[PDB]
Amino acid sequence: DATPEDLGARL
Amino acid sequence: DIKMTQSPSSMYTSLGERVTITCKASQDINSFLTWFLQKPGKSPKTLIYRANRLMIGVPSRFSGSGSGQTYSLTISSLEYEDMGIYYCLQYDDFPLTFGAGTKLDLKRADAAPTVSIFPPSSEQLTSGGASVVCFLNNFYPKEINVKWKIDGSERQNGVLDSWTEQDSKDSTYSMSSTLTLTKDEYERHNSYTCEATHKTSTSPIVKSFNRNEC
Amino acid sequence: QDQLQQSGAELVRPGASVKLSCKALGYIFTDYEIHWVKQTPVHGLEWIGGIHPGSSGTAYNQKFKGKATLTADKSSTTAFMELSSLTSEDSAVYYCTRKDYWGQGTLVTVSAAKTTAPSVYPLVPVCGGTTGSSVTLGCLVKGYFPEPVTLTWNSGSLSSGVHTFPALLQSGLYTLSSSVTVTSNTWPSQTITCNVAHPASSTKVDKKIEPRV
Repeated sequence: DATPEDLGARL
Repeated sequence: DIKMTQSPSSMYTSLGERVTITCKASQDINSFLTWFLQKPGKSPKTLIYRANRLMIGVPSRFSGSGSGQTYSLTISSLEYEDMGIYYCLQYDDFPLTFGAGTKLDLKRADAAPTVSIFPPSSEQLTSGGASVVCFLNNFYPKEINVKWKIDGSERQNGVLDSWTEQDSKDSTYSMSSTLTLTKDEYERHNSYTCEATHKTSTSPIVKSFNRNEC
Repeated sequence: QDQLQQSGAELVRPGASVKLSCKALGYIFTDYEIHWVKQTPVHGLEWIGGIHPGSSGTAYNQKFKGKATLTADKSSTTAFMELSSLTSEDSAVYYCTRKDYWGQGTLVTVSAAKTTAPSVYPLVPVCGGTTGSSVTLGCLVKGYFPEPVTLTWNSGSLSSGVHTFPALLQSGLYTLSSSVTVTSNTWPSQTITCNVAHPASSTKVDKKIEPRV
């Protein structure tokens, strides 16, 4: 459902 | 460090009622916020991500809004399943930061506590210890203060308190207060009192006994 | 799907270490960051840090830099968090999260306490104090370790008007108490008994509440 629009910035 | 100021901290509600909770970021967080609920002894459950996206499986009566520093979680019609503590989480920038949460609680008439005091049991007194128990049962709101007194003066330590969560049937709360001493310290005093102060009354509810009586 | 499953409860000694695991299922492990959160009664929720299984990148809460170490393992789609020099201040429930999904959490208890059976005492009303249509009796489960310890009244036959309070640490050990309320003409004509069991020490204790004097 949710995309890496939960984070993404590696780290 | 972004600070999330969440409010209200305590919510007194009724089923079917519409509920609005708010989180204010100390700076712009660009809608990178989640709203999650957590029930007693249970793990967090997310309701909303990215300020306004419904978590798959979550009922539509839940919705979020906001865009800069101000975001809101709205529950169109409160259900029993919804009781618990709500929290917002910003993840726009490290360190991840949380709101202090807001406690949702079912409202009802004010009820004073039913207070009972219990001298140490003989079995324990034989063990060498002496615990004086005191129950403050079925009251509302959850706000309550308890004070102990030996032969007239306040006893600060040796006291341990424990609370139940709101009862599912009567919507009240209950707390247990235990004052522990050694058999010997206990047998050097006579009157042990238990005092409960609660919104429902100015004068405290007093309950006590004397050792010399039994 | 959408799932994070965490390793079991941990009972560890002070000065020791522990490594917690978080199995990811239902999504592509190397596409999302996995984070760890600490939760304690006194301190609430605290972000510890995150790891991106894909790039192996990490970010830590300055407060845990040097205390916690995050790692991830592609082949078993499992994130790890290791804590060293445990100190009771580390006793807490730990969660892994993807920010939307949350693990069920792992309880970590830092204690030196050894397995200890609870002493169970009967709490009978103060001599007299019957004044009323009902009477409240109690049961105090003191000094046991570890949790849990389940208790019932009259082998479960009594459940209404019962209040079993959450256990609390009392000088290294656990203490619990429970109250039950029945109509005054019920007790003591009829017997009320407190059933307490402590699996850990294979303890099964039953005790009747007898009046005082």
